[PDB]
Amino acid sequence: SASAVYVLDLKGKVLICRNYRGDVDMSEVEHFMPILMEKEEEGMLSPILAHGGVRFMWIKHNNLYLVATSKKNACVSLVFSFLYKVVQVFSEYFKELEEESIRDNFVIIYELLDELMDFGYPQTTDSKILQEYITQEAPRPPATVTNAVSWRSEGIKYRKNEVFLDVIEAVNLLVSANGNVLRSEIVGSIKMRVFLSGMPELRLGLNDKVLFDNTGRGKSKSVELEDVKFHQCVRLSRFENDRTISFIPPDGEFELMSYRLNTHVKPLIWIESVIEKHSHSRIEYMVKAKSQFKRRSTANNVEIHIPVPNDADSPKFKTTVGSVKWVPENSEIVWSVKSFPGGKEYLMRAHFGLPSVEAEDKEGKPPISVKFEIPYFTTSGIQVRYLKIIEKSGYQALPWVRYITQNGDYQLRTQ
Amino acid sequence: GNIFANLFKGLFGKKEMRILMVGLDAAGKTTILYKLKLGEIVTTIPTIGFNVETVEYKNISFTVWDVGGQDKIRPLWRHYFQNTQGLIFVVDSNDRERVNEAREELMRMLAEDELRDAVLLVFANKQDLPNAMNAAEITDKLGLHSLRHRNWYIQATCATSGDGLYEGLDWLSNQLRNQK
Amino acid sequence: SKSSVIGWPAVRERMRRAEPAEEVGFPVTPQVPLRPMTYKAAVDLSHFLKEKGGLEGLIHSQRRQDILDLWIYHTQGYFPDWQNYTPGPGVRYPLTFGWCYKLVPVEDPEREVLEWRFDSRLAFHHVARELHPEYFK
Amino acid sequence: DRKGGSYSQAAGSDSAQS
Ligand SMILES: Nc1nc2c(ncn2[C@@H]2O[C@H](COP(=O)(O)OP(=O)(O)OP(=O)(O)O)[C@@H](O)[C@H]2O)c(=O)[nH]1
Ligand SMILES: [Mg+2]
Repeated sequence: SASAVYVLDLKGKVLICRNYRGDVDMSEVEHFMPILMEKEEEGMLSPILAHGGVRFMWIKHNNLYLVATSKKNACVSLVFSFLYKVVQVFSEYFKELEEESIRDNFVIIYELLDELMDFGYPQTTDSKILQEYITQEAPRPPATVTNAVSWRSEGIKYRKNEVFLDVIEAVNLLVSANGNVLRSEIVGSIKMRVFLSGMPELRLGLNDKVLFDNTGRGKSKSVELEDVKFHQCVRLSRFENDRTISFIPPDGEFELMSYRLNTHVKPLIWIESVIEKHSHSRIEYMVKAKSQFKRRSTANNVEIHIPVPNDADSPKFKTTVGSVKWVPENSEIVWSVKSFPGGKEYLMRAHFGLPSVEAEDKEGKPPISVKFEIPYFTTSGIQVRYLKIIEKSGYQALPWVRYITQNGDYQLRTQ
Repeated sequence: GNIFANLFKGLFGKKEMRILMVGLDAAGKTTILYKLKLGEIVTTIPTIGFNVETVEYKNISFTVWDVGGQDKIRPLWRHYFQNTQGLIFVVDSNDRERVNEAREELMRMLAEDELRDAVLLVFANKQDLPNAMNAAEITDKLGLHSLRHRNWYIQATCATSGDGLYEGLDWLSNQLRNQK
Repeated sequence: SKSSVIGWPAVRERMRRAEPAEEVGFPVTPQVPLRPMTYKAAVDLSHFLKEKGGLEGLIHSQRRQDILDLWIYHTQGYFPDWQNYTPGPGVRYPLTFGWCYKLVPVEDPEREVLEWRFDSRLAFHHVARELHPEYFK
Repeated sequence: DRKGGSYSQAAGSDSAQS
């Protein structure tokens, strides 16, 4: 129940404002900046502000804060969803999200803001559907918005019917300083770029554990996805009935399903780091990386970030494989490895100086995060079984998909 | 890469080296530094802070950083321990009561993991009174032979006369430089 | 299939060596298609096994079945899920339609000795589907 | 070629489940 959706800037200036109900005065935006400054300076800053009887709930963008003022007991989740949809629409329409496009795309920005939400209730949020009625370079609105299928425009025709899938894995490990992993969860991400002719009804089928148990084949390798979040095109009723994933893919790249299940296996990359930091004399970084993944998979672009001292200077790196560079901007040692074959072991011996004068305040111990990305390796073991592409006209589709294994929240707690 | 310029510089002398001047107050450290740099016994007030100078001998710039022996300046020797290659210890054989304090200070300064490449340089200062010990009694009392991984050398230098300064400089050059 | 013919003798020898009663990860061949075994493919595989021998009358074992499924997946890209038998006790029919192989008693269904037996009626009659309509959807 | 694993063709349905 937002009252006025406005876009701020880094200096407190409102780049663009669009009131939807008019119950909140436009002058309340000026007090948002002082309120945010006071909250940040006292540790009480939150995404949802409160200027008397008006609440300023907004998120932080790349360069401006999309604060949406409200007065009644409006749904905070609804406001956040509307802000996320607006950000996604802006990203789809404008390649950059900064002040350079706010002051240059006002003619289309105002129209998009007016069409997106009326009276504080959003009605259209699909960038592909919205691009057929609001352009910066007007016909009647498309029937897709009025029709039930609001995520697949009818009449799309292509020379070929090729759909590219992307089974991107997210290996997140929360390893404590004692050496044990506390939060070790892998979140799947099935992103597909559907490019076909017409409005095909995709019938996604994988080796799900529940599906295998229902069919009676609960004995082979099945992915045990604890949480499965289907897209808007995916029919919730069909999935709830008999695990049938039937939905119409959209035109372009979109996220169909987002699996999320816990992982009880050993980490793909094991980092054994030591800190022989002398008392204002020197420091030693005996960091050893052990690859627990399969030898057939190579972790391309392996970047194990080792947090070095903030005031360290004149550092020396004695490693074995991969270039080690210290970035003063980040205040950490970037153990960058181009190719990391499975089962490899890289040993590094850091050595940096330290000023004689002790620091005035503590700096903390940021966790060590690895950036391993091993392609063609599915940690969860989930493999796509079938993709039922059915069209009324009748055509031979050529579906494709690739499995990518990367590191998500794979941080290692320091000592 | 090419190292022709480095070879040309080394053909006529390129190494300079460094040195440290630490010890108890009134131990002849300032007078020793003045004699090494100038060659005269200059009377100076107690070193509240520190004195930094350089000595040119044998084509090596022997930079000397005098450090006072004051109680408020005794724990300040760690400031000069950074980017330090040498260390010279000035003993006070004329102060029997201060000999233990000087030995304790030397042991504390020698028990640091950062100052490891600095070889020992014991200078017998105030070598003009009959109460001054020899070059072995002072070392035996200080236990210089028990300093593992430390290259120490005891040399007796007279502040008023200046004898033994050349021998100490030659020993320091031989310990620092390992060439012909 | 020259590759299938070559792998049949080695697969049969490995199955015979394994009695009737280390590397982590799931590598995937780049560009190798992966899909469930088809009824026609299952029928062709059953016919080839019957002609070459080594599968009809062999003692059914978990290790031998797993090795055969792995070899079939390696040589054809078929998922090792179509080689399922109906629950016992008694004669177990193939779960996937078109399979000509079935398990029959040779003497709790788990302790009963079972052996692979060729059955051409399996490729035409959905015995597994009829026995377990719920499992067939 | 493509970084992150080469794209592989997908099936149409579970042919082994009828
Ligand atoms: N007359 C005489 N006095 C000496 C001799 N050797 C050491 N001293 C005494 O040692 C003191 C040396 O002080 P400085 O040269 O100013 O520097 P320092 O040795 O670091 O002493 P502080 O400045 O107090 O730390 C003099 O004041 C002398 O009293 C010596 O050979 N003859
Ligand atoms: Mg002095």
